[PDB]
Amino acid sequence: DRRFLKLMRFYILLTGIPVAIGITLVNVFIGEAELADIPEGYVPEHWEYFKHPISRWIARTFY
Amino acid sequence: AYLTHQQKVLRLYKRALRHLESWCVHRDKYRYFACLMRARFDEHKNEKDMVKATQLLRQAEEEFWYGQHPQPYIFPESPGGTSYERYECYKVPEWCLDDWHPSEKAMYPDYFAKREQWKRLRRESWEREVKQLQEETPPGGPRTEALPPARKEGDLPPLWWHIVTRPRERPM
Amino acid sequence: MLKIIIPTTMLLPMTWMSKHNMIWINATVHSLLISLISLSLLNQLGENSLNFSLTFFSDSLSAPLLVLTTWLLPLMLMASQSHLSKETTTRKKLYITMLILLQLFLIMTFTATELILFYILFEATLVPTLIIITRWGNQTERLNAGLYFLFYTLAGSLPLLVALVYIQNTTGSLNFLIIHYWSHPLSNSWSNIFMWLACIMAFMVKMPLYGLHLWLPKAHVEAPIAGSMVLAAVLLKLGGYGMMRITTILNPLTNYMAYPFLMLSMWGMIMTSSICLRQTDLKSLIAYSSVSHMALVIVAIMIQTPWSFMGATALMIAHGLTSSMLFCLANTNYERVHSRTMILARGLQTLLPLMATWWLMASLTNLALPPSINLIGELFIITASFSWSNITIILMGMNMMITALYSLYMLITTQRGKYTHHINNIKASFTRENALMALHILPLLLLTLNPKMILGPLY
Amino acid sequence: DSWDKDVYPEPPRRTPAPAPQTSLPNPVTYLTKIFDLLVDRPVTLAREFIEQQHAKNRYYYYHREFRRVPDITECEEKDILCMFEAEMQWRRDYKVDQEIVNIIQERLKACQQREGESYRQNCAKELEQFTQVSKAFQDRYSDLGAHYSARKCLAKQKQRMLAERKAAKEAAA
Amino acid sequence: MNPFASLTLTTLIILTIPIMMSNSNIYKTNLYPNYVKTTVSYAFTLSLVPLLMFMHTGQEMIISNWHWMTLQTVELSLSFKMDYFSVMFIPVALFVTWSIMEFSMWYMHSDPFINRFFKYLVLFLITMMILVTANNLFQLFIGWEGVGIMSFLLIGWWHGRTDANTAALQAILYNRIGDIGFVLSMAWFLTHSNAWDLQQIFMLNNECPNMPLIGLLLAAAGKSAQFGLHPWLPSAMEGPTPVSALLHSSTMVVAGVFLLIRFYPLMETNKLVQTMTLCLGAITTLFTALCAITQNDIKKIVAFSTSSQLGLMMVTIGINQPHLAFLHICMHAFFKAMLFMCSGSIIHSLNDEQDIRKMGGLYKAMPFTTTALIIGSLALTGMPYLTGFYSKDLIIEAVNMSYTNAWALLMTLIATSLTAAYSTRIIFFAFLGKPRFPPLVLINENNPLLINSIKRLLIGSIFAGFIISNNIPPMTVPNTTMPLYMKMTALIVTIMGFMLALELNNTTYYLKFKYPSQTYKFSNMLGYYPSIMHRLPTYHNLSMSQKSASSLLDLIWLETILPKTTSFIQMKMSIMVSNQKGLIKLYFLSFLITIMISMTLFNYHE
Amino acid sequence: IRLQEDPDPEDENLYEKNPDSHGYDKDPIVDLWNMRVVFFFGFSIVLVLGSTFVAYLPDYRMQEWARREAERLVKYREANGLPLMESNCFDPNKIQLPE
Amino acid sequence: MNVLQIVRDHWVHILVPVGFVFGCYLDRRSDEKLTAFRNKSLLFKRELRPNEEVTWK
Amino acid sequence: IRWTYARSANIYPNFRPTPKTSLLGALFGIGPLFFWYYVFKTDRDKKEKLIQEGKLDQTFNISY
Amino acid sequence: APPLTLEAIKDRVLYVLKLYDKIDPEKLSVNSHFMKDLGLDSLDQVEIIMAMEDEFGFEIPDIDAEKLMCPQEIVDYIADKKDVYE
Ligand SMILES: CCCCCCCCCCCCCCCCCC(=O)O[C@@H](COC(=O)CCCCCCCCCCCCCCC)COP(=O)(O)OC[C@H](O)CO
Repeated sequence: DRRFLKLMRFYILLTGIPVAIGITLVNVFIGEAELADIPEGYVPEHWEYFKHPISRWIARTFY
Repeated sequence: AYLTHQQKVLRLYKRALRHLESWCVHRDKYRYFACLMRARFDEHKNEKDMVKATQLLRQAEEEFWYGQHPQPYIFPESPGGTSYERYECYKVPEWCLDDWHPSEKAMYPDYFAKREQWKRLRRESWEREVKQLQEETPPGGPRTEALPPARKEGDLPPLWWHIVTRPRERPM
Repeated sequence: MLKIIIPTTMLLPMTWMSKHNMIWINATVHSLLISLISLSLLNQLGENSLNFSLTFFSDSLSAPLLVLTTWLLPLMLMASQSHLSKETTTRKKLYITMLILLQLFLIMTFTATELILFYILFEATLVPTLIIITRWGNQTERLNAGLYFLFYTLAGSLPLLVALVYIQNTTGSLNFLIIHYWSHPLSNSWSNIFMWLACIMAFMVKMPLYGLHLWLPKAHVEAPIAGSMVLAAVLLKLGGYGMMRITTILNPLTNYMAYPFLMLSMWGMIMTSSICLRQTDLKSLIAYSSVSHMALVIVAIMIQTPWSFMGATALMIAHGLTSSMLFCLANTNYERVHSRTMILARGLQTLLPLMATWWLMASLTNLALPPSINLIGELFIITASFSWSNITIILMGMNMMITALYSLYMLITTQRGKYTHHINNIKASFTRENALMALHILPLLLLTLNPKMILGPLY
Repeated sequence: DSWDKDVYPEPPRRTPAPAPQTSLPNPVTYLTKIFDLLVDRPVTLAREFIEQQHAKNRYYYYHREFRRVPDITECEEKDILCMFEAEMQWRRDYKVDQEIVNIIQERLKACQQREGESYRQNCAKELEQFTQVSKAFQDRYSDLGAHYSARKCLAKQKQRMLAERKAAKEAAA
Repeated sequence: MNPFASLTLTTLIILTIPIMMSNSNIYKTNLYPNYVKTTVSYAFTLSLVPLLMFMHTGQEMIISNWHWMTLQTVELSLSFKMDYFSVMFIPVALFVTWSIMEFSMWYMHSDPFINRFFKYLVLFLITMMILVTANNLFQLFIGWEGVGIMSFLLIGWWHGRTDANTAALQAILYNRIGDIGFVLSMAWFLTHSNAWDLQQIFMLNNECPNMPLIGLLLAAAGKSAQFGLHPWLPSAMEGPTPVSALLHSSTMVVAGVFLLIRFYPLMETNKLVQTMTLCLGAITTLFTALCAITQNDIKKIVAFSTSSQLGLMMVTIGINQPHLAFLHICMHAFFKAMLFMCSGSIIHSLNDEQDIRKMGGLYKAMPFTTTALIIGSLALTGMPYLTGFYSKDLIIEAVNMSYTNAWALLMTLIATSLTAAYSTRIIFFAFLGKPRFPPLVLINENNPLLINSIKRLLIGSIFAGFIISNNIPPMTVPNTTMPLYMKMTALIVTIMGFMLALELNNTTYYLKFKYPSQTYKFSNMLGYYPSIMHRLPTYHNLSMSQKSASSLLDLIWLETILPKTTSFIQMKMSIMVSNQKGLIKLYFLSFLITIMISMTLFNYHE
Repeated sequence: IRLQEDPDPEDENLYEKNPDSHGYDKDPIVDLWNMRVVFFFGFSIVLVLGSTFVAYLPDYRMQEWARREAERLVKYREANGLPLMESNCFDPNKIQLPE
Repeated sequence: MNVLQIVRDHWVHILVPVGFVFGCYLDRRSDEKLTAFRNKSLLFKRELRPNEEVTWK
Repeated sequence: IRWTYARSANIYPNFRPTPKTSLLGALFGIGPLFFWYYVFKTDRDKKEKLIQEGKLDQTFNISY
Repeated sequence: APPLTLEAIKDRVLYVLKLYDKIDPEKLSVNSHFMKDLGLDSLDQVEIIMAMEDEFGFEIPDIDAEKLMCPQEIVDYIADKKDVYE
């Protein structure tokens, strides 16, 4: 049981901590987008209609 | 087996006094009432009519079953008491300790070595102690649950392992 | 769409052509990988369902169940590689073949855009499960058990076949979108009730409601571990998916004809949960608990209320994950004791301390303890039912009161109490069983943060 | 401020000036003081650092706008091509109206703590506004069924002036 | 936007840290209990600052943090509402449990799973200040079962004790009967008032909450262990002493009462509902006290003395006195929590014996424990100018000074006299007498952990109500012109009850034998409730489940009507079809019939 | 002897052959490797990033777009004084109700 | 490094991954037949940009 | 194992349809079901009656 | 609680029989069988074991209470019931 419990704290944290900094790092590097009005003569990109950068990137790369 | 009359009276005497203790509470009352309770017991000791003695113990416990304290006094360790199998959740069977990982077993070398002696002893003793059983078993199966001791020298009494290696009553 | 299907079926050649001993490994690898890809499908738009082609589409209801089925797929492989180790490689490969073939059908039916297409693999899931229950089942009465499970669903499914083709000849196509947009008020003509009965009874049977439920205790108990989970965590739920889809053209006939089922379900849950209070078999007790939770969804779906659908989808998933876990609990205990009687192995917590915990959140989750997804399901359903009628809360709340007693009843009888003296084969729990158990509980609490993912299209 | 004051009318706060007379020191002033130079300023120092970094590389995003499209009352019978646009438009307006009730509900709940013991009479305007919204919301979407569609909403509505005009005829007598 | 709102919430995030640290398992496996005790101490120290900010200004917060999820017109959000009923409760509640923690290490100094025990207490704690601090009904429902399930594990701390599991099963059962009323209120409020946040419910002025309030009342009765749903609390003494000292004394058992205080504004609009609130409180006061003065276990005495208090608390909320009832929560938190580890001190020191008939002469043996108990008992009786006086003496005067049910008012007076009655019984049997314990004496209280913990609440209980009453704004209506005859009733009845109870108690010293009175046979047996209601309804429902239900329907009828009947009919008509003779004479005869009937009889030709 | 059969095999303990046994399969090296797969391809890549993926999923159900429209719509409506949301949905002016 | 055998025993691991990249192909092929109303619905139909010729692929 | 068998399987083979078994099955079967039907039917037959003539209040009831 | 060891038991044991006025101190032996030589009536034997019961604080079952017969045997049954080995 002790070894098994140690395995989560290893393997979950194996990706947990790099994600933990990554989520914060994008929040200390480029920040959050602001609600700007639609500029004239330029339809936005499909992924552009999102404020959080990760959500925009997920929309950009996947959907 | 046979719950003969004298044990029933001793059952009556022991349990009634405990109930009487739960009533008087104060020691002087308990001591005082016990003696008169004792006095009214031994005074009728001459009855060649055992049936009459039984008749005297018809109303006896019926009065007790009326006179019984609804909350008798029990030491907590006994059944019904507050500390009944309170420390059971801690005691664990010894055989589970064989499962222990070798690193865990290495943490207690000499005691585990002592376990090996017990494991060794119980091995050959089993055949010896079981052999004593059939050679002296009464016909038609065991008549009484009491278990005969080790008749000869050296051999351990039969079925000794679980009683001897029973976990201690205060395990922590 | 395709990005899930071909990976699932192309997984089949891998298991067949893999090395002799690597079958469990590579199958587990990509089953989890398929789960990740399925999670990418979990996204949904506002109101229009995620439509892919004439053959496949997904909505906010199908997606949570899809990711659940793919998520399940590693778990049977994890749960089964203990009682199948001493088997010929071909039979192990065949066993794995059955699961992914079964799982492949589940992706197909949930994403099906046409009711008949939904219908064709609606019973096609039976064939792999019938093999799993019969061949690899570890009991004697599994043979009669498979017959009961097979015939009950067919007895209900075939009327749907006649009903479904009748829709095609009367209202053109049976595309789920085309039915919803061209819905017409079903009349009260005495034929329309038999119309209504046929379109409903098929989903009734494989969603055990009181009376039509005796297959489930025989289905679950004699089935092997992998068969029990798939049957209780997804299979009881094809009926659920059908009702949310097929009740589009059953109104307002559903308003009046709902009464016999609602009374049967609401009273049945009290009866069935009462059976749980006095079940001698641990697996049977979990099985009967599934009837009670499922019967709650029967009232949920058949009320036809926005809130009722939402709580249905909440209990839709939460019960499935929980029931699979409890079956894992019983299975992880069974082989150690080689018996199913609950009182056989008491006081397991003193011997296995971690399983005491795993059994503990498992019982709490089935308790609908807030904020677990089960509570969101039951509590949402109670409010929807209470709006429908004030009396039902007497029945509703009573179920929770009964659900409390039997849930901790298995906890006290098995985990707590005095360990059994005679047994001495209880070994320390393999970390596979431990890992699998967290594989179940951890996403459940992870789901608590985001109910909106599994609330459904009504959300 | 990020949000709009018109959407969220905030009556001006009446904060009394601190005029104590007892000579013994008022403690809560001190706990606020130490908090200011132990928590508030370090938080602000980090905040001004993060906010200036955010303005260093600023990326924008806008709000999607759906133009008006013919709805279900002018869509031809059957003709699911026009029904699709009609249904989606109606469901979008369903989302807006659900949020409209949400906005009103927050304003009603905002009064409760804001008005304190004066809640009962001070914001009766907030009460009637929610009453007007909730009643009108009932006439729009309530009892539409879990399979609600723009067809049913029109159907339920078409009953409303059916009864109303029938009542008007009776009222005219 | 002062630190008030910011740091009232961190107090919650302070004491959840020990839970996270434990899950790491790197946490100190030896000095863990000290870690949590100090953590709760800091959580307490932080908690005063919102308090001190309150009586000065009087601002109560509603913070709506991260939005969980929105349901069309519903916006269920994790929101904490720092009312006076809250902003006061966290300071006292942590103050009590911090002292309990200090007592806990001394008392449970040998339990091998002590780190688990302290983890459970914190987990119980977190479930508590999310219950009291609950701006929405849903997260109020979060605590209402979070504490209940936490009690089940804590009550069954000694898993092997078969009775402990039964008591643990008993606690969750009676709680769930009350929980039935809770969701009924939740369903009504969402259906009618279209919300669960307490703000919308108040503003939507549901001045006819007949079913809701009944649901709330039923919820309180289960949690606060009222008549019909009491016996779980007296039976909940099978757990360890600190467990009963914290949960089932003044922190979790009072939660049911706290529910009505939260929903007081809606209750006062109705008139019918508050009747059975004070009606249930009246019967609960008498019956629990009536069984109290005949029990023989200190835990049984104290627990019943609690339930009589919660009987008293609901009496005040009956006649529009919510905050005085909340005031009684404050005082009951101090002295009632005391009596337990004060009793726990004698229990552990005198070799874990809980039968009140084995002590005596402990006055000189444990002077501090004896000193602690007499202050606690006097506080419970309501001695003027100390703790209980600021609430109970006001309450007894309050309910008397109002238009109430005459029968209800009478029981409160009898209960108060009975409240002193069992107080004498404890002081008489346990302390004022002669030794009765086993010969080997091990009486000891010199451990600083026990001394510091008890003394910490002692200075708390001595003044107590003076500070709170003088600090809180004057926010209930004070009645002024009492006819002196009934204003003394707050003291007359207890002093009266002191007299005969002492006379009855030392009548045991009198040599005359005590004949078993039938009333004693009734009062001592928990008032006959457990003997019947825990044996008749349980047997019937269980017998129904097996004899009928499962066996009768599931395994006999439901398997015979649909499945077996069709199977029998198929088999009965499979055999006779297949049972043919093999002789063509009969087969061709059958064909001749078929040709004859088909051609003519069924009009197939025409 | 009824039939020439075999006695019921005894459940082997994976631990007594190799104490570090993880219960995934008999052979130690694959058993250790099965640990890596079930955890790395279990908790690690699915639970961690999958949660972040679904947590940071773009606007689902337009939960915030409707809010912004509602704020603008409600700001428009009470400015002119007309009721902030009409009791009717499909404008009755067009409706051509029968009789 | 034994590659003649690591390929034989671990060539199965590439099957599903190419299946996924295959699955996207039919996904990104079947949609072409479903063009029909491309930039035709008046909700989304708009002026076509100077360089790109297809709004949604 | 005898107890489990007698309580799980050895019921129907030993079951015999008799008036005691028959009546108890009907009493505990259709009985409660039809009873609840009547209770729910009349309650719903009063509820829709009130709203149909406008004799019930759902002014703030929207999330049904 | 300090470990109660068999030397302390017999010291406390013979303390009580010597206390019992029916058994005056002079002829107490560790194995002095009660009615065989001390003449203590068996009806009082079911009475001296409750004195032992309060002396050490626990209940003696009747199955062996009638068998608890000699002061050494009194000590012997005490030791194993509380795993007293030292
Ligand atoms: C184990 C038994 C079955 C279990 C329970 C299943 C559900 C119960 C009801 C089963 C109904 C099956 C047949 C329904 C097929 C589709 C019905 C449909 O679409 O509705 C038609 C309903 O019409 C019917 O007649 C349908 C069949 C009615 C029921 C009679 C036959 C079915 C029951 C007996 C056979 C099955 C039972 C088992 C026998 C061993 C509409 O046609 P109409 O009559 O309106 O046509 C226009 C005009 O009026 C003339 O046609």
